[PDB]
Amino acid sequence: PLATQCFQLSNMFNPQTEEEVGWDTEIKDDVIEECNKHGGVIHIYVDKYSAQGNVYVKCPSIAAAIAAVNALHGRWFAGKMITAAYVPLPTYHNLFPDSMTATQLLVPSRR
Amino acid sequence: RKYWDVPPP
Repeated sequence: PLATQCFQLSNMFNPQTEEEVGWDTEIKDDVIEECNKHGGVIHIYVDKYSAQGNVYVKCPSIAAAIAAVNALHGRWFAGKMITAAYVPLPTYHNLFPDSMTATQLLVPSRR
Repeated sequence: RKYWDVPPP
């Protein structure tokens, strides 16, 4: 697989078993915080519908995405193994057209 | 809150 600025994380949660309000916002913050160890994030989307527990991420550069994918892939998250896979830039932009011009690094909502 | 690196029960 060819490296890009964009990736997908899977197995991060199961939407059917997520009851607490604003759970998806907490996942987003978990991912932002962890990606700040690499090179940060400019776009993130927590898929609240797919059973696979998918999170889409765009980093500010290809180098930042590679560092994040290598460090996130195969980790445990809440007792389950997570997968990280690259998404081609046109596939990602078709899903999320507003990410095309995102440039600002994201900050978690919580403290 | 702790979810990163938490193995199964």
